[PDB]
Amino acid sequence: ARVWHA
Amino acid sequence: RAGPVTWVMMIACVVVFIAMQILGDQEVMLWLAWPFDPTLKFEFWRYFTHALMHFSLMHILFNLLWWWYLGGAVEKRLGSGKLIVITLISALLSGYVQQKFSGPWFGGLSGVVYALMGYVWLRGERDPQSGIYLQRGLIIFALIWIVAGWFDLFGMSMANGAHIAGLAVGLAMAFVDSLN
Ligand SMILES: O=CNCCCCc1ccccc1
Repeated sequence: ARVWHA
Repeated sequence: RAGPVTWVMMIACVVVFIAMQILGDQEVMLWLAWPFDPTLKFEFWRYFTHALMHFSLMHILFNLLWWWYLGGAVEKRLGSGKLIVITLISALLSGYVQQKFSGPWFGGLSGVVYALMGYVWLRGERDPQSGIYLQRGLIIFALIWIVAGWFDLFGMSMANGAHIAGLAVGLAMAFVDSLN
């Protein structure tokens, strides 16, 4: 895997 | 609505997006993510290149959309150099705040986009002579996006730090610009 979306 | 800075950034996100389809997201994170190990401390591109990674069609399309419109706005009316500084500063601070809150595994131009939302808006409220204003349609849509982030109503984890830091920068900058 999980990644944070910017 | 697309000068050289706006154009190179999109191409860059496109080139990076393509590179993530061929090599897979994970391997490109290893080279462009915010430093996730002491060893990487001095690979300096990483303090900016997280802004170039998008993890899905939706991610890159929405980010590039906003970017093209507001960033391309800032470019033609205020000058390429101004968009450059906005982008360097927001990309840096959003990255920093994001990583402090959720670790280094994040990416996207949206930190930059939120700085553009905040800059194009506040600059027009205090200095409408600038020619720079966030049309009310976009004020609303920008509000919605923001709220979407804070309360997390899409499928993927939002970079909430990158968003808040992003917006802060753009305000401060338009504030400093509207002084006279
Ligand atoms: O992109 C960076 N931060 C959050 C913006 C959300 C972008 C998005 C919108 C809709 C579907 C997927 C991603």
